[PDB]
Amino acid sequence: YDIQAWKKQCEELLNLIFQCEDSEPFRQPVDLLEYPDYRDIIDTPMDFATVRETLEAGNYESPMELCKDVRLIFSNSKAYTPSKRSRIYSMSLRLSAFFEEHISSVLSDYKSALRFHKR
Ligand SMILES: O=C(c1cn[nH]c1)N1CCCC1
Repeated sequence: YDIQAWKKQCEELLNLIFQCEDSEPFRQPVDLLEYPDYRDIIDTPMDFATVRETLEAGNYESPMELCKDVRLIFSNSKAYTPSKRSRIYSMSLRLSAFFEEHISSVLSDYKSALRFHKR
């Protein structure tokens, strides 16, 4: 019932993501010189270094806020891809499945800790 445990769990999950080869296109903001039309399609850029920095700054209040920003990395890739068979989009789908499989227990444990506190 540790209300704060999600933070270290998210740091460790980000470490696993940074080791995945599939995260390489998403570690840093998209290079707007290589993709000059990026901001014509994407309203809010997001990347894993920004997520990690926001977490380490103490600027997430819950793992649900972190999960919203990670999910934005994946929805941006889906919106930007010129094809559902593109290399970088395919990497995003695998990485999203890995993220979702690992974040589920983090969210469940956090919500359980809040409920126990309210009890
Ligand atoms: O999400 C994409 C992308 C998706 N399909 N093709 C490119 N990018 C983020 C990193 C740079 C490109």
